[PDB]
Amino acid sequence: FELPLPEGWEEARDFDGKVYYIDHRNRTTSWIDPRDRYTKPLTFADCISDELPLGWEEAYDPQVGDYFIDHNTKTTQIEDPRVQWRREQEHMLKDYLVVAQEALSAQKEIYQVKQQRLELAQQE
Amino acid sequence: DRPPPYVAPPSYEGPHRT
Repeated sequence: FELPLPEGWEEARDFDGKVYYIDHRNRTTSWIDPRDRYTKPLTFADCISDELPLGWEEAYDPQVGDYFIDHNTKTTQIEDPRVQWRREQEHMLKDYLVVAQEALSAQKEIYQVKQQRLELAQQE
Repeated sequence: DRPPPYVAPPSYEGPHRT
């Protein structure tokens, strides 16, 4: 479907003849189509589309419910592969993060040791 | 080369071709 302009917006033309958008409610103007927020990626890493990738299929079993077929690998599974992707993507980063924290924690420690050790000597 | 400089749209207060 083609979205219509939200309530109380207006198109206008520049001298140039370019289109811009008048938002009367807020007494503002813009080069940006307001419905672009729904139809445009919001980042060079964003995709609006959540299509299953080539070879995957949605399926419904009356006993078991929704499930997914992977024709690439002659496989079926319950879990949305998209969801499991995002999960194990995140789990990858979330512990890649935690090792870096472990690293600094140690290296900060290895120099705190050179001081703390020199300290106990006085206690003699 | 050099790109054309940024142009803002006509400000709200003022005349508009609609």
